[PDB]
Amino acid sequence: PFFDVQKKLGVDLDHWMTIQSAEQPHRIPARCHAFEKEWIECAHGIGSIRAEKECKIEFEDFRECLLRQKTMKRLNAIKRQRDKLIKEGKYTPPPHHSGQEDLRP
Amino acid sequence: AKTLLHQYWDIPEGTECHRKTYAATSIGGASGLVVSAYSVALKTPTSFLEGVARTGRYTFTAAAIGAIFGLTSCISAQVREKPDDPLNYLIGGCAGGLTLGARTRSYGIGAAACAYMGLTAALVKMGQLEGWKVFAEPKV
Amino acid sequence: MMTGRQARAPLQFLPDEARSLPPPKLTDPRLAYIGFLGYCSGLIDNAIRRRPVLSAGLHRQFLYITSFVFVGYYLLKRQDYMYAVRDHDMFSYIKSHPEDFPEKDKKTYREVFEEFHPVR
Amino acid sequence: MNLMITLLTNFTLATLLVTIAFWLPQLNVYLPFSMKFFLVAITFLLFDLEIALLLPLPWASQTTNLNTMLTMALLLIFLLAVSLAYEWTQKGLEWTE
Amino acid sequence: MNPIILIIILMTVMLGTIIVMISTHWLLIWIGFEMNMLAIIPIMMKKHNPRATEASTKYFLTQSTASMLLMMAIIINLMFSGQWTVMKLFNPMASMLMTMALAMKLGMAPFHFWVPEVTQGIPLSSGLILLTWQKLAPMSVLYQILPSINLDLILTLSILSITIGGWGGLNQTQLRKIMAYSSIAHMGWMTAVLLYNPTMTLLNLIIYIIMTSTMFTLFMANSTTTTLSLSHTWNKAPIMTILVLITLLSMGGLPPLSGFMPKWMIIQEMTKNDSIILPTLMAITALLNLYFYMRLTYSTALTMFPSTNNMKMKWQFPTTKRMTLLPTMTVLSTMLLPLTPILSILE
Amino acid sequence: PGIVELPSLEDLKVQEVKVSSSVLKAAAHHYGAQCDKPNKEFMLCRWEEKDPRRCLEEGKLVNQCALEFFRQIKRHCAEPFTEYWTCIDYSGLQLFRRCRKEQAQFDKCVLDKLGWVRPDLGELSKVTKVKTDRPLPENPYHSRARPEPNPEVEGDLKPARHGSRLFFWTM
Amino acid sequence: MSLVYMNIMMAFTVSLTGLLMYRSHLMSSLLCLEGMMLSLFILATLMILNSHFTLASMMPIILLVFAACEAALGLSLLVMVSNTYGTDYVQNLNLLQC
Amino acid sequence: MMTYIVFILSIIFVMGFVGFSSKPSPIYGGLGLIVSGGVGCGIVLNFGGSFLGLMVFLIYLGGMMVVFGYTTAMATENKVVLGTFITGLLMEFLMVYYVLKDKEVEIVFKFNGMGDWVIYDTGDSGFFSEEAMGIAALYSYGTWLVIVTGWSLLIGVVVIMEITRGN
Amino acid sequence: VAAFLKNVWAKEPVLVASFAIAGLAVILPTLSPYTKYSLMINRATPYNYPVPLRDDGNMPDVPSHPQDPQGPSLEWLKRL
Amino acid sequence: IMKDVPGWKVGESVFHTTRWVTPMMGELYGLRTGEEILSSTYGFIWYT
Ligand SMILES: CCCCCCCCCCCCCCCCCC(=O)OC[C@H](COP(=O)([O-])OC[C@H](O)COP(=O)([O-])OC[C@H](COC(=O)CCCCCCCCCCCCCCCCC)OC(=O)CCCCCCCCCCCCCCCCC)OC(=O)CCCCCCCCCCCCCCCCC
Ligand SMILES: CCCCCCCCCCCCCCCCCC(=O)OC[C@H](COP(=O)(O)OCCN)OC(=O)CCCCCCCCCCCCCCCCC
Repeated sequence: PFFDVQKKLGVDLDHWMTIQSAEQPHRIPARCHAFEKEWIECAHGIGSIRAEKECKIEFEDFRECLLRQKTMKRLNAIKRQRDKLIKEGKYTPPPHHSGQEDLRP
Repeated sequence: AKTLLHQYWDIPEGTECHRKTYAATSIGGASGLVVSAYSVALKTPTSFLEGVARTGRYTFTAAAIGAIFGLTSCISAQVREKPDDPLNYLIGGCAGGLTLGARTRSYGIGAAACAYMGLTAALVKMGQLEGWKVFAEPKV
Repeated sequence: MMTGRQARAPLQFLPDEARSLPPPKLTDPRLAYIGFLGYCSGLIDNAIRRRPVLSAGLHRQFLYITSFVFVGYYLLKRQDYMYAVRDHDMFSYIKSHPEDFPEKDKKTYREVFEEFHPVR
Repeated sequence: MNLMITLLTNFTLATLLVTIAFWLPQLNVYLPFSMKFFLVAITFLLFDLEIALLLPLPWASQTTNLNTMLTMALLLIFLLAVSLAYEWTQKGLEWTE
Repeated sequence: MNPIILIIILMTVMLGTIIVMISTHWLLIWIGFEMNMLAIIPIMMKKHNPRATEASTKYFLTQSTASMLLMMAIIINLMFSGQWTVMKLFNPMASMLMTMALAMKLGMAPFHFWVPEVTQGIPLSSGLILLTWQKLAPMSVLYQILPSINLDLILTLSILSITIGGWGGLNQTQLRKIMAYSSIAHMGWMTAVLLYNPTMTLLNLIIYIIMTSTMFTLFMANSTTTTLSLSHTWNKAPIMTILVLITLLSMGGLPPLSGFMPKWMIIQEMTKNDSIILPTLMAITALLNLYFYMRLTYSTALTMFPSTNNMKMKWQFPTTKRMTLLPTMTVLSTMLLPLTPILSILE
Repeated sequence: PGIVELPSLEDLKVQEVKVSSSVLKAAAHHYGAQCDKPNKEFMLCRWEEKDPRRCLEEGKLVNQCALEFFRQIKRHCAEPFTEYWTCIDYSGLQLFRRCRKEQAQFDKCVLDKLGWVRPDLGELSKVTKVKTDRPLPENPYHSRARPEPNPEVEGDLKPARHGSRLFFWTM
Repeated sequence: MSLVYMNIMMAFTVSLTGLLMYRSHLMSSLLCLEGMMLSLFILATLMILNSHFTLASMMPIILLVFAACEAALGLSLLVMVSNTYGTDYVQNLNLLQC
Repeated sequence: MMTYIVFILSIIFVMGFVGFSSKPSPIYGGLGLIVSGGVGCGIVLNFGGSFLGLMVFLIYLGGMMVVFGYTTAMATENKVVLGTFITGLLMEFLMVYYVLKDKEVEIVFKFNGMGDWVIYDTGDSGFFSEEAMGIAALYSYGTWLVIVTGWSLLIGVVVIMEITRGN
Repeated sequence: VAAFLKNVWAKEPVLVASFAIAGLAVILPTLSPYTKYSLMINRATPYNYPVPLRDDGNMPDVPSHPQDPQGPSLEWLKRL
Repeated sequence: IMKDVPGWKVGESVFHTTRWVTPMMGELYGLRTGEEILSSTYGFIWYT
């Protein structure tokens, strides 16, 4: 029994804090605003059973925005191979990845 | 412990007796550890030695039930050459019931556990054959 | 099951499409049974307070009957509405999915072979 | 970072002065429970939670929903006052008033 | 307690449950549970004796633990979904933690261990609130999260509640512990049908609330908290023995009574989903519940136990207790089976 | 998934505005007045494309129009501007209100020698309109096709055939 | 996921096992319960600050306030228990076995 | 080492929880929860939550744990504790050793072993703290939340005065 | 209504001052002519960037430059 | 760097969408020194 009093009376008791893509103070975006907007607009109205299978791409992009697991795994792989090549001596870091280039602006 | 039941049921009946006996022994040992865990939980033993004695007693009791069950079921499937037959698990469940009576040192508990555990193991074999579901997935 | 059906317009006891349906008659035997339950509640109310059961508080017995008939009429309206919604959804789903509901070829018993089992 | 250095310096100076004060004169040879105190501590805790609700007000006055903000600010301070008035009239603030 | 303060506190219990039922945000669900627990603690300490303080402490510890597990499930859901909508959960760990938390709030086995203690420690009216109104908010949360509820967990909880609530009531002579183990078994029946058809969950909840409110109202009307004080009722109010007879036969699920209505419909929904062993063993296990209900009917209505001499004084005084809705509840708890297809109003 | 497409290091070379933030804050109001059009073209492109890689050339125009802003200060009014941003630069919060007479001398010299009027309070915060030749991005979120909705309910609601059909009830 | 979440969840499970394994005092149970609350506060806060989810920034405060009110209620129950037996030992709270 | 500062504070946080959850005495348990609240505030401050961390100091430590230690001082005046403490400490440092030697671990969830600076945002918020603005929006957008919280606090006052009276 | 107020002012002037200050806090913002200017000053404060509009061709009220006449003005705030 | 690694696509996005994603802190400063990392990730928080 989800008695939907908020939709029945037209009052917004708690829909405003429910998602990150809702109206925020000073129009501050969430970091995953575009991914959450894509996943919500994909999965809207088609029901949860169809949304599990038909919006999997947007939901996987949004979960990977939220937790950055694939990104951190890729950075792990790059940094580990870099440390292995530094230990083997088969690589040297450039001057712009050592701190000798006096950044852009 | 769902993979314990899977490595029990993956082997055909009457083919590899030692590994079926070991798998049923491990299922019985896991059930005995669960019973021992709640037993020393809800009823505090008087010492640590009494607690590990109760744990070892219940674990070895249920593991011996499982061992003699799997052994008797696989031997009855071998000597009758009928692997898909619930009478084999009826004999195995009665052997496990006689084991549970031998651990409790009483004949009446042995005969009662023979009858009820043999009928239960027969029903489990029939459910594996005809595909009976206890935790059935919602379909409609 | 049908909870997404009544979720676009929530908390409606009887929606506007329920008025397309014929209402229960006032001589509905279900409604007469609910009135009988009100009469039984009035008798138990006299019995537990040690009033004379058939005679005392006829106004109270009549308000029991009236209140049960009043609530039960709307409960029967909602019941008939929900079974009508059930059948409307069933028929619209069968009409929209013909590949899932084919017309089965009905065979007469001259072609149908059934095994005979003698009782002897 | 400067704050962590400052906290470490204050903690180090305090521990050094305490270590001096406990080990410089070593050179020389030489209750029944009171319900009233518990009630004032719990009244502190409840009004302190109400204060925690009141703490974003200097930022909340910057909103464009000022009628709603002013209504809710006055309602929170009013409910703190109703908590005090209930604590008063039911003899909760007595013998430590 | 001041009657105004009692009204405000009971409205706050109701408000917490209503906030749980109407909110779309998980924080407001959690707030509704916190508000409900905070308001229901004085209802349990209404009479100020050490058994009520012990019951309120045990209730506080179990419900606070469940509330923290609920908030951890909400927080894990926020990790793996970035949102707060009260709908399916987006992690099986959060689903498990929320199902455990709601089972603790319901007192379903093996988290059942507070329900007979807390029900015994508190008055009959507050145990009426605990066994009927306090089930409403966690069942509504279970209603909304059922696309993510693990089947094996909820059915394990269901059968474990039905078996433990059946065996627990067999040993009892106190009426509040009998109603508590009866509660545990009926909540097992409600969660067993939940993933298959939650309309039958609502049906079992409503029929259980009617029958349990009837039995608590009879116990309050006769001032009986034990089997043996309930056995004096025939020599004082013989109509009350007939009412406890028909209501206890209904709670056993014997047709043609109304408490046959849920379990039958539950079996009717569990065999459509090809589960045959499970409603069979559930119905056979409910015979334990019927056995201790029959024990109470033997002691109260079907035999006449010996009374005392001072009972003759109580013959001269009528029951001035407000037996609120007791004839209506007694009729609805017994004669409702011919109106079994009314259940579609819960869809 | 696909390979991310980054612009080269040659495509990111531009003549930088190598002045400090106090210089920028001192020149800010006349910069928002004089360099309005390529700045608003860039920010319109930046909020419509939602991608910095699609906004580089307009951004270079910003970095082209700022420098022409400062050279025209350096050719005419270098000393009142220097005296003004030094006074801005002293402050920790870089207050405008501590520096009103140096601001008045800078605004006097700029209004005389260049004709630039400093914007009033409220003007640089206006939402303006921008005439662009680039097309509107038809899919800036790069969204794929949305799933087709479920069929709605339609038709007249007839009564249930033979009632509830619950086991033996005829209604 | 990120490395601090492991430790905040492990802190929650440590305070959970502390609250699920009593020693003697009811106060130690209430301390483990509020440790569970503290870890929920920290975990909620790190998520909400990482996500830049602005409106949920008021959520942990609410989580603090309610739970401290809950804690106040717990202390009061403890005090009434301690006004019966002299201590707050959980083994004195066993009258409801029969 | 300094890129791992939130991780180090989280290690000290778990060590403090193993400290009080082993339950030596409720006063030392209070001290352990105080030290844990301080280092958890430090974690929150290092994700940029200045106001929420100061709420941990003002309300959790300065408000609630004060009342806990107060009630404990009014109510109060081993081998299991030490073994439990070293057990939790060894479990935590085995977690540390695994996630540092592997840069990945999986207890229940998968966890990266890099420094947790990597997940942060690379922009600015202009002339506001976003966390301060979201907390300030409790009065503009959080009307129902203000209502239910203030009503629960008023009811909490009433409930404490009911159950502590004994009449 | 007049003897009661003098009685409570003689006995409890702290509470009389408390209820008077709280009543002036409640009723006076609805009676102030400057309450509108609080809202106007809060909405006139530019925290965000004023993201410009694509000139479709027909927007006479939207300026092309900050120093254009059309658009929202803050002369009321400079003058008051 | 990633030449010896088999099956490695250099510059492969972890997202299925081809929309621009705002770069993470470890994506920009991952290969740089610890001083630049510490500055860009805790400089404003640790500033005074
Ligand atoms: C132009 C404008 C004006 C037009 C006016 C036209 C009418 C003029 C006459 C006015 C009166 C009309 C009455 C309603 C029509 C007849 C209804 C009927 O009999 O349905 C047959 C119904 C089905 O038979 P049918 O041959 O297929 O249909 C014939 C008609 O077409 C039936 O029509 P249907 O197909 O539409 O029926 C619909 C459906 C047909 O039924 C079904 O679809 C099957 C399911 C039925 C329910 C089965 C429940 C099983 C478990 C519970 C068992 C209860 C325990 C037994 C009773 C214990 C003692 C109280 O009925 C229901 O769903 C309602 C549920 C059953 C209630 C029946 C009405 C009772 C009203 C009076 C209540 C008084 C107390 C009665 C006893 C309490 C229990 C009912 O019969 C049964 O199920 C057997 C039980 C008999 C029912 C009660 C008989 C009513 C008259 C009783 C008067 C004497 C009372 C004595 C004092 C109180 C008792 C101590
Ligand atoms: C509507 C505006 C907002 C109102 C809510 C916000 C209030 C802000 C201030 C916070 C106050 C919270 C606590 C109030 C407690 C009131 C109850 C009380 O104090 O009653 C007891 C007192 C007698 O004192 P006693 O019990 O003896 O204590 C020992 C000292 N003699 O009894 C008394 O002294 C009687 C006190 C009540 C009468 C005071 C009348 C003052 C009128 C001022 C002018 C009108 C102001 C407009 C508002 C209407 C006020 C009625």
